[PDB]
Amino acid sequence: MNAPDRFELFLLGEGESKLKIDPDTKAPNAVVITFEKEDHTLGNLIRAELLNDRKVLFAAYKVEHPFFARFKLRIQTTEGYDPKDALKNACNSIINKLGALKTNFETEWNLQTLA
Amino acid sequence: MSNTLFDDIFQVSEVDPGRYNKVCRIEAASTTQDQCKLTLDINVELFPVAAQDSLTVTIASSLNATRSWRPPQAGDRSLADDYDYVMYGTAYKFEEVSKDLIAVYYSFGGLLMRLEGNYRNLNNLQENAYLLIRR
Amino acid sequence: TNASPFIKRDRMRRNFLRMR
Amino acid sequence: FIVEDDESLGHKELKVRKGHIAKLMATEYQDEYTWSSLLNEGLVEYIDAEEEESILIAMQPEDLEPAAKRIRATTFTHCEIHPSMILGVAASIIPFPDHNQSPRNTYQSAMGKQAMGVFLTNYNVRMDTMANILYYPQKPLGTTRAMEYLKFRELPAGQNAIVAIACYSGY
Amino acid sequence: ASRHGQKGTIGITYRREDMPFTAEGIVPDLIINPHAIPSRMTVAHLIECLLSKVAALSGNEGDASPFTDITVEGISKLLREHGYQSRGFEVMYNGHTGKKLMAQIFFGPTYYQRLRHMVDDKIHARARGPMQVLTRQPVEGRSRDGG
Amino acid sequence: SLHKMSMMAHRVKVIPYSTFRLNLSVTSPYNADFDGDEMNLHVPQSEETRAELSQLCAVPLQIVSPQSNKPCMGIVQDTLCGIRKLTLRDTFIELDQVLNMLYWVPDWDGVIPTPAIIKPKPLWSGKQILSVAIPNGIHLQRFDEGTTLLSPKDNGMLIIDGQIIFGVVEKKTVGSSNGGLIHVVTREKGPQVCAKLFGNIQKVVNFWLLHNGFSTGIGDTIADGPTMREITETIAEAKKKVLDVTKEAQANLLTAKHGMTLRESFEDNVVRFLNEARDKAGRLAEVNLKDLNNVKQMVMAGSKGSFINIAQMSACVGQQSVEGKRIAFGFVDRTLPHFSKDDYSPESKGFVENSYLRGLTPQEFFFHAMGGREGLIDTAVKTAETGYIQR
Amino acid sequence: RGNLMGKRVDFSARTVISGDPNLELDQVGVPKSIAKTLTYPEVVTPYNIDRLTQLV
Amino acid sequence: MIVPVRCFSCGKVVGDKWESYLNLLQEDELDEGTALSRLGLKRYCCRRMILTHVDLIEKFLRYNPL
Amino acid sequence: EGPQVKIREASKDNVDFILSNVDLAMANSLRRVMIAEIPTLAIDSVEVETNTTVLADEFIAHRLGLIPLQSMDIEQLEYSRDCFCEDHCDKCSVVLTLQAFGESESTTNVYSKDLVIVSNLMGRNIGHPIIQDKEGNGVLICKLRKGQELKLTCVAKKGIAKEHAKWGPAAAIEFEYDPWNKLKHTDYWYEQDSAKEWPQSKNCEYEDPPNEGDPFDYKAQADTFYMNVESVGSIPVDQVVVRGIDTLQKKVASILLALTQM
Amino acid sequence: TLSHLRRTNTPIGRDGKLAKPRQLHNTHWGLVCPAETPEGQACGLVKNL
Amino acid sequence: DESAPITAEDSWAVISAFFREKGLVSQQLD
Ligand SMILES: [Zn+2]
Ligand SMILES: [Zn+2]
Repeated sequence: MNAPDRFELFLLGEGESKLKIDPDTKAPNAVVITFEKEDHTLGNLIRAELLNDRKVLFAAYKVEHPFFARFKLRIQTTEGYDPKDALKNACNSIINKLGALKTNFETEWNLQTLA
Repeated sequence: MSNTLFDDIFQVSEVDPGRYNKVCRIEAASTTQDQCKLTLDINVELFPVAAQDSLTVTIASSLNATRSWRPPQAGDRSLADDYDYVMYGTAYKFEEVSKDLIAVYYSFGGLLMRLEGNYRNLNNLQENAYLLIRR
Repeated sequence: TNASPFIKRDRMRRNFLRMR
Repeated sequence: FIVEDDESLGHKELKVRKGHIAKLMATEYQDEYTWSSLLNEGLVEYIDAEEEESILIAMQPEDLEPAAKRIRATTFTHCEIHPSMILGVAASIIPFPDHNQSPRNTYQSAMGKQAMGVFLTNYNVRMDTMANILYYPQKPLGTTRAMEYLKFRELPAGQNAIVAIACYSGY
Repeated sequence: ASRHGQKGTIGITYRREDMPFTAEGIVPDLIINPHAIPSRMTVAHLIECLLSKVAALSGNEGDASPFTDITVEGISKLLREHGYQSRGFEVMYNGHTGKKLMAQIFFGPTYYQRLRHMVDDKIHARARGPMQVLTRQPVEGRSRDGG
Repeated sequence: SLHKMSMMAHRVKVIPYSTFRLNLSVTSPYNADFDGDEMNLHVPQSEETRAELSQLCAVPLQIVSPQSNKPCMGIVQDTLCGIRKLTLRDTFIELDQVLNMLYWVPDWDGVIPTPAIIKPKPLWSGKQILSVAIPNGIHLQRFDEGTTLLSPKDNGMLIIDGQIIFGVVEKKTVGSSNGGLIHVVTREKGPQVCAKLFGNIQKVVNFWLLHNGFSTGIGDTIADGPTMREITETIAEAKKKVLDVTKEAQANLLTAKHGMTLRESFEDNVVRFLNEARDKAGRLAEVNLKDLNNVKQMVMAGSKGSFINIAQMSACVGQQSVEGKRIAFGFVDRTLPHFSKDDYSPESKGFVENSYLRGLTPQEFFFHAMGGREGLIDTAVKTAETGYIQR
Repeated sequence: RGNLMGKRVDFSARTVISGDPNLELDQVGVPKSIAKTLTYPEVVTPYNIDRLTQLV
Repeated sequence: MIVPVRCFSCGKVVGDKWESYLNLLQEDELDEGTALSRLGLKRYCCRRMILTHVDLIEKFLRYNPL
Repeated sequence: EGPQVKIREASKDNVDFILSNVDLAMANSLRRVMIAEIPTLAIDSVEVETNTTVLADEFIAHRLGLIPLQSMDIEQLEYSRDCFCEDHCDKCSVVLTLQAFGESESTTNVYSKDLVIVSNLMGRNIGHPIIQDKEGNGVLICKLRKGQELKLTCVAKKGIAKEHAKWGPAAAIEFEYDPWNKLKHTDYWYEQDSAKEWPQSKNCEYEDPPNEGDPFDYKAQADTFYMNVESVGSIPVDQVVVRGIDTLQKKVASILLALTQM
Repeated sequence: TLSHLRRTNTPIGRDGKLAKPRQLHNTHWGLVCPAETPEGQACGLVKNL
Repeated sequence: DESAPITAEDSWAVISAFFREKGLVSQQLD
């Protein structure tokens, strides 16, 4: 009997990490990352904003199979600049932009509530 | 080092839409050379054309073995890139017609083009090049 | 020309109700 | 329907009339014409499989009755009641059956007997070998007249769903 | 299966957030491949979908009624004045990235029913089970744990 | 199981959600749509049998059918339509999409090819990106009926060194055919690379088809007014020719065609006229039909549909058939009890003039039912006899 | 014809099928239930002793 | 059967609206399409369920169990 | 500051607004978070003490499971999951009870406004089933006549919309950008005219018409989105928008700290 | 259930010919449904009114 | 009028009368 349910759909790695940090062997300074318990709702955002950054050279994510809530992501960039530093810069950009969005939303919501 | 490899001025005779939506067919004659002729496909949305337009063409083997492609690096460039229409491709067939007039066929992704001409029958090209149009 | 795409009954129900 | 020949209105007409059909609707909404009471004065006729070698039928009650949509004799003796009643029980459920291929109709008429829905209403009482009852059985948005008589609107087959005819990459 | 001999099964399932979605947010129940249309020749399925959509919008439940005079042109005019595209097409967005799809697609309500051949009664496997008496072979019977 | 295929070996990837699961390309050798079919598994039990099973009965060394010397595999419906959609001169890809596609190709070496245009903008052509999945050192030519080495209609095919140069990818290139790409790569490079070729092509075209979207519907089937009017008058003049022949026959002067009896000649002439009418109308509808019509897109894209399918859904159904002769007088002197006796006008004897869009008048509906029933019973007898005579 | 030339067997399974464009041709997807029912013996070598020990 | 809870497509609660939609058709003599509009179901994925749901529950209910 | 926001109109139950100076993945991910990831409260497990009605037991369970519940104070308690307790302490769950009787001669309905909170509510606004109409009745559950009985014990838990549609607040969404198709992210199937055969967007007039003849503005990029959020009513709509932005950023910050800790 | 109540059946024998009663006939009009039939070993053998 | 002819829509009344009399299993019962 051993067919998985939806508990494993989003609960983070039980006896396991959140992510793998594995170096590619086909191009200089490339690293693949395996997130799990995530999907497009993450991955597209990270890829798009990381591509918006200029110092990177390649950024693309894929999900393997919709039966599994894991997905990969490949980053290479020019020398000196670490890909992990690129990723953490990207995350900082994301947190700061949508925190601003949140603020802005409560301001306008309170304004629209008349008086 | 990587100079122009053929340059000329072309007067378009007329343009064929090609029954498509973004690419068309353009044929032209050289103003200087009376026998050199051209046909070409243009992604017409980035560079609309019509009849009676003077065009400048440039072959430009490189811009100064190749690496991966790069996002274009906004710094100043000593290259053949002060044009308006720059397009990379590959030669694939050579042809001798009229025992003087060479012809050659360059592909561009799926786009095709053609020259004529008998003066530069050795200076002409080699296996792949860019393509530069201005104006 | 009205081409009749759906159903109706009760208009004719009252139609005979006052035709009677 | 029987069609008399000689009308004082001239040409030709079927004998039954608007007054009779109004009397029928009144009897229905009473909730004393019957089918039999319509028989007993010569308005309809029972016809076996042979008198068709002796009679002549009209499709519509207008088709030859007065002398960009669809492409569509003066001796008619009968006119058929409604051409959709050449069908059978299963095939009376296929919406617009005149608008597809006949073998597809034959498949559908086979498969429909394998469908599931309700089948009776005392199903909470009847012990049975295997029974199949679904949760929220919906009458179909499209429908035809016959399945009103089939009580199908009361006991529907399946549910109706929002579809999309796309190829969304995989499956 | 439909009411037109389009029998089929579920490949996989998705939630809404990666189901495709239209501008009003009507996320569809189910998607079938276009290639089941031409070779099966099943026009009336399409006609039903169109008429069902306009019936639901108007409130007035539709009418199939074989040898009547209802045409798709009349259906189209009625649906257009309800405020949608005259052939039932729809602009619709890739629910992964939110980007527009290029080609507009068909869309609408349609009547299905669920068939009895369910997979839980057809899955069957056996490794070294019971064993017949007259011929000393694996016995028959999916219920009887046969081979 | 009937032929050498349908016992094929596989490797196993265990998956959740109980059902089997297999690639779409291997579907037709098994001859199995997903309408509710069922397969069988057979686990080997020892080293010899595992080895010989893997070295003989595995799929990738059975691409070429020994029975008919062309490959039995290929790519099919969705990816075929998507691959013709992607390989057109009139389409293009930008940077983020091409990065994701390149990462979807699994053996991608890590070099991004330079775009065809740097124009002001970086864009890649579908031919260019699809050339990544094609491995290197492959060559192929088509040269059909256009193809002046400057192919204006973009028909034909050419590949230099794993790179498309020109030509719309089509079933005549990537489906099962004699000079097909699959045939070439299996014969040349090695008959297990082709498995990875299917994997790469299928993955990339499926991703791009996801982000392009493709569909069809009623408006594909509907026609244009003037063309419909021409269809109507074409069928009308065909009816006029038939009526003229009937008058000549009923006036007892006919040529009485040699080798045939008088009524046979009459029947031959009228059936010839009606079928010509149907063909002419169908051609008219097809040559009217727009390039954005999706059933046209599939039908010239290989996979499904047909010229006769387009013709029958839009223009005309055509004359129904019961073994060559048209519908006979089952009732005495007439086909069906709604006409007077002794007719031979085509609507009385069974010409379904109308079309599936407009629906059928009930008599025509009945004759259509006749033809379909004939097909079904013929299938139901031929299957048993052919099974016996195969055994 | 029913016991010698063909017969019942063992080690087999039977379900229904569906497409998948994420399996290459030589692969087949099998439910965990079926792979828990079926089996296959292995002989214990020096090479596989630890893996088989863990798997036991 | 009862009206469903929660339209399958969209998710908006339906089932409060049922007996209201009934008495919109009992005494108010109102056309039903406008009845659903005035009930306030402007998308149509929600609209199909009220317009097509049949009520078998009372036909069940007219037995006399226990 | 960054991504400006403009409110077109608002109500008790739906928000319609404008979002600018943002990228496409940003907006789309907000949409998906907001449709799938919002934590809430819903009834989850149920014990039939006594059923008699016509209506079947797992209908009663399933139709229970879909009644929306008051979830303002949802953040105060924690998952049953993560809870230090076992078997539904007050500090991870809440308990619901239903009572019915075939009292009258007529059929008696059982509305959602009959189930009552039993356990410690600890002063946090949780669990009261929403009454949307103006006639007191909640949503209909079940009908009875003269002899049928229901006695229900119910437990609600946290849950999120990803593993079941019970735990959704979302209920609908809308989304639109470039209503005039200036970005050319589609082209229209047609047979005479794209312009004639398609209805204009309602959001057309918010941007100028495409000025008819100017060349293709290739360098441009999508912005200025058009959202309409419409909650079911288990939680106010401003709360669902703000919580969705909050939980998305919580997710991203979590991945950041995981990376730094690695 | 209704379809099964109105249902007709004929015997033929072992194999039978073609234009013998498997195929649909003109006289069947308006009496027996020209659309339903089971397929396989009974097509044209089992028909419904 | 009462003696006017019948437009084709109306015959469903006749069909209703027929079914209300006979039922469907009438041949079995008869
Ligand atoms: Zn809804
Ligand atoms: Zn607790």
